[PDB]
Amino acid sequence: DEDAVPTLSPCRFTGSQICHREDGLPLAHVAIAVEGPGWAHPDNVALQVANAIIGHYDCTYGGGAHLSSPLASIAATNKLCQSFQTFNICYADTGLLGAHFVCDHMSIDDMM
Amino acid sequence: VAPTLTARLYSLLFRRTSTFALTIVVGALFFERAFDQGADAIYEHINEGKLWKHIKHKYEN
Amino acid sequence: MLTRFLGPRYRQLARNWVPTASLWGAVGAVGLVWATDWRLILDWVPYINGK
Amino acid sequence: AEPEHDHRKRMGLKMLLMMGLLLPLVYAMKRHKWSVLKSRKLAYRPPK
Amino acid sequence: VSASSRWLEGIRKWYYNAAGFNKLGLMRDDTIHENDDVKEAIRRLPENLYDDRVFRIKRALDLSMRQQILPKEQWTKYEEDKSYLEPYLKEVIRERKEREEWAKK
Repeated sequence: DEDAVPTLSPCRFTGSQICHREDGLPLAHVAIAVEGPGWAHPDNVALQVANAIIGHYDCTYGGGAHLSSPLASIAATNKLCQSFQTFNICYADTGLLGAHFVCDHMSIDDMM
Repeated sequence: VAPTLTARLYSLLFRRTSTFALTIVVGALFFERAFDQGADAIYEHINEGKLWKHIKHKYEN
Repeated sequence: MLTRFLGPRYRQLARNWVPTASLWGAVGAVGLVWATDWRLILDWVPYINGK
Repeated sequence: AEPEHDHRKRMGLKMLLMMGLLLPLVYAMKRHKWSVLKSRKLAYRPPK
Repeated sequence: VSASSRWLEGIRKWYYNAAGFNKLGLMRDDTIHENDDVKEAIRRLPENLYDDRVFRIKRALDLSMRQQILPKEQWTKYEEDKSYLEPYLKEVIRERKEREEWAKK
């Protein structure tokens, strides 16, 4: 124990963009996030609710137009993607809160 | 006070595009006064006796 | 034909957009006040009555 | 020939003092939005 | 073999440096006007040359945007400059001129 155990440093969030463009691949993956509060925070519960409301989609989902989620509904009706998923990844004192999706090259905008 | 004030501005006035617009509109009225004052008074001071606003006292009533 | 729009959700959602809509008329009038120099109103405002 | 003379020079001062605020601020507004593009770093990563 | 053809070469190397596409990592064949003959020869380029070409131009337009230039180290040496398009372009024009003679009879 006694010698040179350190605690974790806090991690700076940038917010920033990384675009690795490869038209040889047949579909686009985007993953967007704002900064999360992380493990401890009471706000996780409430964010997870809001996330749940947006939810997730997949082209194998049963019954499309009538989904509760307005994202997932429009996604399915207008064939705007193949998949999405909301998320809230937690770390100590920080985390990534957003969604990731997958779609055709002419969907990336509308999906966004 | 001298750092955490751009902050205080942003929370109260700049977050909401309403209060943003309200700030620019409320802020513009106060600016139009202070500018047409100051600048007219700058324009006064650079002539000082060329203009009928200064002559006025000469030919009375 | 607007019967559609009368239910719990709609009143929640109006109640949501009320402080905003309040402020948008504040923006719009005070702008019209300033742009016309409405005289009648502006006399009330200290500093700005420049006469 | 030109009774507007002193009125136009008065507006001119304002025009000069106004431009003197706006030009740096409109510049600061552009410089901002292009800052994304001005600092973007490219990397090319082909196979072999 | 020659003092003088080394001079026409020195004139050519001058104009090359002077043109200054090199300065933005470009090659002479990056700079060519796209007409139909050119457009097709880009079509005909193999995967790598195409991918290398798009990167060169992408890097250059980026510099051109930020009004900058490469380190002198990173410029394109006149000797190191490959006319990767030349043979394709020539083959295209060659094919076109055939079609053009046939159209005459």
